[PDB]
Amino acid sequence: EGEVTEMTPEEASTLLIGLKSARGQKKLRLDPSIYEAIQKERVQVGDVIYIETNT
Amino acid sequence: QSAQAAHQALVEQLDLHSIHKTFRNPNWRPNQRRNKTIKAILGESQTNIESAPSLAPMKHYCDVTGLPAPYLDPKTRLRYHNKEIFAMIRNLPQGMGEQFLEARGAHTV
Amino acid sequence: DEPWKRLPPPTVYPVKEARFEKYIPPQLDGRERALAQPPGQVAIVIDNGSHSVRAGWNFEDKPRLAIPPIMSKYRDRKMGKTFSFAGSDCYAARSHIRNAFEAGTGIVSNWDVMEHVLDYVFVKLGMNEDMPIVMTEAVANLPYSRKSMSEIIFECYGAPSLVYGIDSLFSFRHNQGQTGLVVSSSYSATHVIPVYNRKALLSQAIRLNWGGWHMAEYMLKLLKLKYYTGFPGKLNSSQTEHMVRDFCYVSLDYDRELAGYLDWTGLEDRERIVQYPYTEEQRDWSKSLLHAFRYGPRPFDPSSQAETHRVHLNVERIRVPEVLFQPAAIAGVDQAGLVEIAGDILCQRLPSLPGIQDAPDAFLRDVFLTGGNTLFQNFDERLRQGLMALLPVGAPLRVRRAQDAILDAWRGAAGWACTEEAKAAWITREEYLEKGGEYIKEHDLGNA
Ligand SMILES: Nc1ncnc2c1ncn2[C@@H]1O[C@H](COP(=O)(O)OP(=O)(O)OP(=O)(O)O)[C@@H](O)[C@H]1O
Ligand SMILES: [Mg+2]
Repeated sequence: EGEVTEMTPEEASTLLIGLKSARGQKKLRLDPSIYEAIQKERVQVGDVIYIETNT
Repeated sequence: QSAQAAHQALVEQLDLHSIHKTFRNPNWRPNQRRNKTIKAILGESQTNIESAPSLAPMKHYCDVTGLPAPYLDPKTRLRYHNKEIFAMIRNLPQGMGEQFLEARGAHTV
Repeated sequence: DEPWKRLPPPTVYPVKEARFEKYIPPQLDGRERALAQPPGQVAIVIDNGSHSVRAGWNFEDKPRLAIPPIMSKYRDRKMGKTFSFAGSDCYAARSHIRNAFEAGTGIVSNWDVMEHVLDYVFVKLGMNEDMPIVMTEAVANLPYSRKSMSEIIFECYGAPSLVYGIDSLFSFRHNQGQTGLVVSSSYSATHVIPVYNRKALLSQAIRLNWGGWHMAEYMLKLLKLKYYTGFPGKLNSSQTEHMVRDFCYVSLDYDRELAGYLDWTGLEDRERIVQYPYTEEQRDWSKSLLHAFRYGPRPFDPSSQAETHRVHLNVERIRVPEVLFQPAAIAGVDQAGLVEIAGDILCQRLPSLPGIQDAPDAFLRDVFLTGGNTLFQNFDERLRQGLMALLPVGAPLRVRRAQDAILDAWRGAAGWACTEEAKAAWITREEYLEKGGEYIKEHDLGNA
């Protein structure tokens, strides 16, 4: 759960999403299908999002 | 008056001018125009070029009291916290509105 | 009810000003032992600070002199003679003061004032016909200013050799600096300089145009606005400088601490009251936010001379330091804030450099705070929290104070002064005559 710092495509489609909280940043390689889930939510840089990376 | 005489004694004890600086080269004399300004020195160069504006959006603070300001006055262009300060802002003397913009570096010139 | 009746009498602090206090005779004891010290191991160390010129002997742990870079000179109409002063002897009683530096700028500009300051320095050091000189320098000092300072040192004072170094970087080496991010807030400016293998990456340094001088100026404007209807005391920049020193502190949560700062409950503790010297011979003020802002929880009457001659600082306790972090929002300086400057270096610039190895991690393990204008409370803690959010989670961020924020740059220069590293960087008078004063030896602590 964090503020979106980056949403960069890295595949022909796999993203890197950067997430930020008050305590640090992390980057996640996204499966093409959870990326579409994030894209159906209207997520953009600067949004705060919650992700269940297992489910 | 002894206090004035003591004051004379202090300035006479403090004065540099009554002291000969034997280490100073008596022959050397400066160029009188050497006291150029920084703007002039840069102009004569035409690295002391070293920062840039932020891209993060800017928080809004009350021009009067510095508290967070929800509101921007259309008329006087001051940011203000509440109806109390809007009332005061609209009753400022002549030129005081520009005096508040000067602290923000936003005055009309 | 009348809740203010429950409050104690307010504690109030006198104004303070830059003042003359004590004479300083020429310290000829220093000259004698300087002649006794071993060959090639004496130098004069001048920290050329826009707030305070600090000078002394390299073999000593403290400067013997600390002097504002100001002169006063006038013809006394009654004594019929010229008087000249440099430093606190200017009482900073005609106060015809001029300053060597351009306003709010780390660069020397009044070279006649500069020569008067140096004359004072050498007289008080006991120079009486010399030692080589170590001079601190602004981080990207202008070539013309280097030229002018060299000419004075070599042609007026004849000194055998001169070297220029940067006060931020001397302070770092005095504190075992090896690689790190040097964060300096001075009188004139705020700098972030990356340092690698004890050598500064000045090509990657950044200057924020805000410093301890700007804080005094800004505090003055805010007070002249707060009491725009009229304050009887003579408000000046020197008083607000001591107010910024004594009362301001950095907020750890600005826009939440700010939003409640003028709430009546506990404003008695949040306000601080400065007394100027004085002579003596259903809807009301208790609901007015402007009364709380200007006069605090107490009632006010303009009949009381004492109560008319006092300023209440309130929001300016935190609003003034926060200009370092939010320059555009608070004072309109179109420059990135301190955390965003340091973050952009660690995040973007250093990892882009070739051959840099483990950037940022190497630098990030020693963010270092230098210069007097860092001495605010919570300054380190605020900088840590700000950087922590910009860095990958678990990064080994440390923010560290210099052991002294003001003398330590001179102590570093003094220890470095006569080392073989320094003596390789010294320029001799004949090298000056060959190359001119614009030439400088490239070295880890100095400008390109
Ligand atoms: N305890 C303190 N808390 C906060 N600020 C302080 C404190 N002591 C001194 N200062 C401020 O720090 C500044 C002095 O900084 P310093 O002497 O390091 O600068 P300098 O070397 O003269 O600067 P520069 O490199 O710009 O010429 C002044 O603005 C002074 O008011
Ligand atoms: Mg300095």
